[PDB]
Amino acid sequence: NQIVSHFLSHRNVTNELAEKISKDHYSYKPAETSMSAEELVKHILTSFHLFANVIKEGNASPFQNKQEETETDLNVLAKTYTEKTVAILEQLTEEQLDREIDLTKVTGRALLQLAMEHEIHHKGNLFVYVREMGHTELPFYQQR
Amino acid sequence: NQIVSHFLSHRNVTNELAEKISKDHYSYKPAETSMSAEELVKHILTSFHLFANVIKEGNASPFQNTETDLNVLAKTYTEKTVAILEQLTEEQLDREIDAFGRKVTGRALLQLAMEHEIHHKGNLFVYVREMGHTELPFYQQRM
Ligand SMILES: [Cl-]
Repeated sequence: NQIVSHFLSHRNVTNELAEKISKDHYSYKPAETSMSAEELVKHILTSFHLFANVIKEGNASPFQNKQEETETDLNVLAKTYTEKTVAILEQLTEEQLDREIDLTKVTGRALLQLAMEHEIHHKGNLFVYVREMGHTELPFYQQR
Repeated sequence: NQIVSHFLSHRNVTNELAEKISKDHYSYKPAETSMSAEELVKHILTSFHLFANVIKEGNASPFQNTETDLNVLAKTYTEKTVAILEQLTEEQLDREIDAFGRKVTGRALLQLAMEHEIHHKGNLFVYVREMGHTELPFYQQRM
């Protein structure tokens, strides 16, 4: 499964970086107009999961799903959302990837690439956050 | 040409961010073990071009191969990369490039080059924001 594998290649690094964020650094912002460390991390987690459900349904209906996540521990959020996203990705068929999703139009495949680049972008942000928090021994940005 | 289009979609933003770096902030480092502002941008520019040449040649030979203004470097390297990517045929993309002990298709090397750009641009957004610039582009143009 190259979709799941390629996702985890990047998401495993995101999760490892999230672990290096102490609870005092949840609020940490590089600049005044920046997302806080935890806003950044949660956005990475929820955004990919939204996209994964849009490809799964083929609809824009998962935007209507207001999912009130009660958990605040970033590491638990990271683990839970990774498991939920993998479970969706594992089942995605070539039909679901090939078909057009009509959004207020994009193929499942093209939205997946968009989801992957969004992850990669924000993990790119996250590396500088974590480096500024005192950590100097950081993973390579992608696992093999 | 979706290869060139998709490249410029991100590279145009990288260049736009590099324009916001004054010559006083060339040496700027967010942390002690970070690349400077100019080291980050130069690396983005040279790394994509290197990969582009590897796909172009089908060899690891491009590994065997003066300007300091970051805006001129960005313009020059973008033009050189585009010219290489414009010429890439489906044959070059499909073929296995053989040094490394493994092997990779030109297509796979291109994605890897694209993700390296997106990653480092991800870094560069935080650098530039920290340097006082708050009105920043969306991370990709919709081309
Ligand atoms: Cl420092």
